[PDB]
Amino acid sequence: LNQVLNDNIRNGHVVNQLMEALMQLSRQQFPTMPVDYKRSIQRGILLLSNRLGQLVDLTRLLSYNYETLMACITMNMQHVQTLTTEKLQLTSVTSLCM
Amino acid sequence: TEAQIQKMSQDLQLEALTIQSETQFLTGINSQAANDCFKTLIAAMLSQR
Amino acid sequence: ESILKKLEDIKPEQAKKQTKLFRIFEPKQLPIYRANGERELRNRWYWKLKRDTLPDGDYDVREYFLNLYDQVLMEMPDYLLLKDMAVENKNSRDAGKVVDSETAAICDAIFQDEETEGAVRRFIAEMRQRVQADRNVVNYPSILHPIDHAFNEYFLQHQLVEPLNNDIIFNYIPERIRNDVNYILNMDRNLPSTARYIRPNLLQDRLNLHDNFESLWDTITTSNYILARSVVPDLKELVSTEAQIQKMSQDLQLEALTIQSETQFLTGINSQAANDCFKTLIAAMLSQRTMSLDFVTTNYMSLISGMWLLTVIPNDMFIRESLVACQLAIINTIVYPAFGMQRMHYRNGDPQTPFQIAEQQIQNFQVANWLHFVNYNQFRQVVIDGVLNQVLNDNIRNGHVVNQLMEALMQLSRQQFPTMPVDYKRSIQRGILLLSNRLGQLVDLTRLLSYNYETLMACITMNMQHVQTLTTEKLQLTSVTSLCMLIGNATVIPSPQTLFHYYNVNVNFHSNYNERINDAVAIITAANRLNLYQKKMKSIVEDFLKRLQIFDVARVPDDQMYRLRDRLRLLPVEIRRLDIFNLIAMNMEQIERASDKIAQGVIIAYRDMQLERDEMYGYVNIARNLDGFQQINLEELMRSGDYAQITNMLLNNQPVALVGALPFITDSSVISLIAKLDATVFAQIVKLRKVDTLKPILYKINSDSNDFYLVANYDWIPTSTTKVYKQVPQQFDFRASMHMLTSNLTFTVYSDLLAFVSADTVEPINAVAFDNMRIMNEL
Repeated sequence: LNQVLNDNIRNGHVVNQLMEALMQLSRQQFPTMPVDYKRSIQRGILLLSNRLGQLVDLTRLLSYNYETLMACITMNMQHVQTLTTEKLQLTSVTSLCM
Repeated sequence: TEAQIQKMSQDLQLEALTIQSETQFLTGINSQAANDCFKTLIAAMLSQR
Repeated sequence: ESILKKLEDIKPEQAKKQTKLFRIFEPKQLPIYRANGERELRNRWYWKLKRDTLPDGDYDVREYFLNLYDQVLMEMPDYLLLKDMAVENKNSRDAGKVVDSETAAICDAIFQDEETEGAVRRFIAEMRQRVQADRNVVNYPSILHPIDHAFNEYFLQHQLVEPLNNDIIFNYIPERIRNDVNYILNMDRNLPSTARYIRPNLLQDRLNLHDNFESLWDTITTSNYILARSVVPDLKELVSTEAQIQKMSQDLQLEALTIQSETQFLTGINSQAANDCFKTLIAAMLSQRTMSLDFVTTNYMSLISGMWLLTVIPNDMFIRESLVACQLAIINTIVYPAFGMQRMHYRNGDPQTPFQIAEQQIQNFQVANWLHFVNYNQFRQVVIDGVLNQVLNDNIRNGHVVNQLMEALMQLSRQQFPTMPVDYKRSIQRGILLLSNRLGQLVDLTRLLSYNYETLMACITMNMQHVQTLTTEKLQLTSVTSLCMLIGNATVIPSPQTLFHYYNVNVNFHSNYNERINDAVAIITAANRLNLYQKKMKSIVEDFLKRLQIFDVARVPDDQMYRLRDRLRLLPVEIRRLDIFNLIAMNMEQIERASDKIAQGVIIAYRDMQLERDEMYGYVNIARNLDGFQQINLEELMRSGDYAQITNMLLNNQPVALVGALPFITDSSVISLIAKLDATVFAQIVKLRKVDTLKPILYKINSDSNDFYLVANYDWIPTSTTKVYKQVPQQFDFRASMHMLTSNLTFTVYSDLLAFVSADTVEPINAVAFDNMRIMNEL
């Protein structure tokens, strides 16, 4: 028994919607927001939305390395919430994306 | 990463109102964050942790 | 200075003239053989390649014709004089000329040849040029291969020359300098009928770098800004600083014991910041680069001169953070204490600026319709001469807008301040006084500022796109007061020598910008078309930005190079680089096939197949087609590498035709054929699973290079097991390889067309604005 995901993550096709949605709000005039802090956050989204072809291929590689290495699993992939937890920092994700 | 922090620090300006202004950028490492996030995401999903 | 050096020294172009002919093939003579392999007593000339560097793999050949494509583009002549290459014909009845030193070397090697027939030598004596002196046309004989002649016929007929006279030099300058009655030109030469030039490429922006290329557009608006500051004229005959501060202190009546907000009015009134504000306001509006604004709110004179700055210049030139903070302090200090209203109580992030929620509260007609003019003041985008210029209001360039201004300031001096002390009323209506004393010198300064903006944008050849800049140049506000208080009398206009020089640095950059785009769209199209799938195109677009000298490539990330790619790929290839490729792609088969040290396939059939006879080899295993056999693509085999279908066919000895470019060896003996040796070289594929080692064997069995050739008197016709896939060379017909080349006899090429025009100007007292009145007509 193994745990797998959709088709749209196995190719990079879902990132074509994350583009549109992030790009959509990169023009939201942001009412009540100060224009100083408004322009800094609308340009920080276009740091990421302008990288479409490199994130479509990144999630295309991440799904393949997960797919290939789970052929060599013998026990079941039983899913349950672990008592302790391995910790992620989102600084490492921004370093992966850019 | 020397030409990547350079584009990021000038595309969003770092004099606006913020208090960090250098504590925003800890993504300068590549073989120690982008490498150690790519290993974290796949090994946590293969082990279901 | 650093970067204006990088912007000034962009040389115009270099006009190439061809000095050779671009040939690929050339004749070689070699032995010929009989029907049975016996040597003849003669020789024969055949077409061979000049140099052979055809690689081994199939993928390595298609990227060799991309090298050949860029080799032709570095040799395309812009013009071509034909009488420069012509050399002697040694054997002519009238001692004629022949177009090449190599074509003359071919004629001198066939004529003194002994095996040459009679009427070939008679045809050599007749090859002679002619001159049509009235039509400026000459013709020379030539000897070229049909592929080589296709490249030379294209270089003759498609070249970039165009006739020049005096009249084209008049129409090279922009129209709005020919219109202006302040400028007078003449010239001294009469150009002949044989004078040519090359017109530059002035197509507009096809990449549209202002949309998403924000860090690239920011570097461009910086370089156009620093160029424009060195063109804006220096101010003359300002009022003396000593004579102005002394008068300005008499109207304030500065006391020594009372501490006042009036001594702040004497800050930053030098003459150096006078022509600083004059250069910044014009160059930021020529390069469309956003200004930024600061002050100290204690200085009330900065707020008075900030009213005039927001009058004359549209408010899309400033960032909102500095505009709204500046114009809030105008309203809470000057306008709102006049009518007894409260403070503004303004929110950061209001959708409306403080002038917009002030025109609906104030009941004075003369103040509020000036507040409405500043609100809805912007440019007008009009395409003037194919170039998107941005024109001001007609009331601004008139200078009439200062009259709408001063009607509002005279109302504020009449208003009593009910909730404020008498000191505060006395202190505000002095800053009105200091400005109202110079009524005539503001109408003049507005008419002078707008004429220098009209004239300098006659020389801009790119679209003035109004996009707000990332980095936003800084502007003082105590330097605006220093411009208003000491502007004086002297009208200054741009000299024609500067005006002719600002135009050429815009053309030399823009024509550089278009030629580089046409360079890279040729290579990126031709690499997706010759099936180069292992090629990474960062280095093509990296060299695109090296040669546009403005940018720094070492701090450009990888995304913008592969995003610039996907936008530059949609552009059509222009007509001159595309027609070269349709000669490369058409004769792509003929050039690869006409070479030795390569073969285009191997046939493995397990029958006894007869050796073909040729005239130049004697006997061969050459097979000219792949008919009745199965094909195995070697390149697709090298890519995946399964080796399952090729191990099957080679163990069960089924007939196979392997397809792909392959190096061979030449073996000339019969005993190496009687011992069935060619079937040996294929067992290495089963042992080691690689096919790059594979090297087939080509037999030639003549009488000469055969060691003995004696066995071939037994009435035996030779027979092999495997063949190759290759074609046989073409003979050299001397008569049919002759062509005649057409060109002009003499012309001359000129560049820098503005070297012939001398231009003076009217004396600056008598300069005339657009409404046929004067600039600065005040006494």
